[PDB]
Amino acid sequence: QFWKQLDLSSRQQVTDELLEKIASRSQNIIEINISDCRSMSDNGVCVLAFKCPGLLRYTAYRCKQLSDTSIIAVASHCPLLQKVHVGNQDKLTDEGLKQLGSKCRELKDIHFGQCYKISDEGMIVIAKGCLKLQRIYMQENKLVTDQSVKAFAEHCPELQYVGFMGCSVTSKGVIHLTKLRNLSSLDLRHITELDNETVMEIVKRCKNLSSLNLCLNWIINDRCVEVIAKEGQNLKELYLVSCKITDYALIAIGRYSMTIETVDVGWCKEITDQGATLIAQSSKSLRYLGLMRCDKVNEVTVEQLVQQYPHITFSTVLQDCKRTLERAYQMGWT
Amino acid sequence: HSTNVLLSLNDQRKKDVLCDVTIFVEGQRFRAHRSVLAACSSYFHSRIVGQADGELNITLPEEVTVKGFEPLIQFAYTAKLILSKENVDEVCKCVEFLSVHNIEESCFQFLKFKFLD
Repeated sequence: QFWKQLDLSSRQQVTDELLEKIASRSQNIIEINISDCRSMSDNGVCVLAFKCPGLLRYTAYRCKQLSDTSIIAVASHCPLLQKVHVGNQDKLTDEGLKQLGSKCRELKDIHFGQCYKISDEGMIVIAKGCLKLQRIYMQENKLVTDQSVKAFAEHCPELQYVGFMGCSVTSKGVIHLTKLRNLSSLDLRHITELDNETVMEIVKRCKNLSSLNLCLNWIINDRCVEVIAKEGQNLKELYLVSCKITDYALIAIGRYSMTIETVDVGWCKEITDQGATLIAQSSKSLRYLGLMRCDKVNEVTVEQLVQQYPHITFSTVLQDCKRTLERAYQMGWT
Repeated sequence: HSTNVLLSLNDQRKKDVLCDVTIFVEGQRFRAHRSVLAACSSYFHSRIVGQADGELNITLPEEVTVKGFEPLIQFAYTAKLILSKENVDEVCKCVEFLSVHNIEESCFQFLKFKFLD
């Protein structure tokens, strides 16, 4: 009973050919965690998957020693899988992703961040089956295009989390996301083209959006923010960083929206004062106004406004005293 | 001022205690704080603010070199850069890749232009 939750992460040289002994004596393990591993080879999972027919939560973040044969054994021996979270595991190809979508039609959460061999051929097959999908996450995986965002919104109608940061998706494949009526959060950072029209007609249709992570998208303008502000009923997290918005999105998102708690206008070359002093004065709800690297913001301004508005928490370069406020537990430095 | 603050987290990092973010560069793990990197680079702010809590890991891409990222973390803390002609090109490559705004280029590499001409 104390087993079944292996969690052997950060055990670099203490995880040798021992998973067989942790499997023979303790069966029916439903969750494994071998992230940040460096000892076992793929014949250390090709032996445990043959002894654990009831895995549910495989997680292997940042283990570059593994290959496709790990997945081709985890999916070929576990016909009831609910979570595959691999991370920077470059070596994984599309000849192991097909057997993860043609033999495990129970997957509900996947994560393929930074595996620069994952094309849309495997993504189409993982979406053909695996109809019970809820969360998806991809880091800057190139060779993944609009042909994989146009097959993940047709054969997967229960998607709640969508992440396509740094991918090669265009706005023509992003507009095919208004058909997920159950969408909750978006993670569209640093893509080839997000236009301005599609962003408004994703918050005009998906009335369950609580997060919108569009960041490092220079084309996005100010009017888009006020459209989002007026037409977002469940939004609570807006993250506009390095976008081309000029000190009026602040008043818009704080005067025309009833639900908001976190806004991150940050590293924007044009954020003059009166912006943080109007959004704070006008907003009915605001728990975070992270500014950071806004070189047109005065420290007297957001110190005399920090004191005046205890409810809101701010984030500037000067807010390193909060990190050097955890020395109230150890101290012993100077 | 602002200093004497960053100095404290520099002393923490140098002794490997109370560190939040771990950076992976060609295998080697480098420890750093959150706010320092968020103020240093937009490429770090974007990937830091989204996630949320205790232990955050950022793996920089291939073209980043351990001899180019060994500096610029010094620079983020101490506010000075080490410029040895044995290794300047990779430092500038990592600078332009990570898009650090604190360091200019036409005012920085013009020394080589003047020396060559």
